[PDB]
Amino acid sequence: RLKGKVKWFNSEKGFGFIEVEGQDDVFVHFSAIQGEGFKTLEEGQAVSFEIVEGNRGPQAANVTIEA
Repeated sequence: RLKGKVKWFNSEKGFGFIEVEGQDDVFVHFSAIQGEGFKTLEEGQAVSFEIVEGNRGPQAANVTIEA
């Protein structure tokens, strides 16, 4: 499980990027957001997640918020 910081998020649309020191930025869709309530993110927020890669490339998965 990786940790990182929400680079930026479009709370209307559902996407944004997660930045991690070491790797490139990871795309995060709202659907990746675990937890309760309305799935969204804000910049600076610390997250833990994994990277799932299909035929469309990597993307965040299993995003839990907090740190």
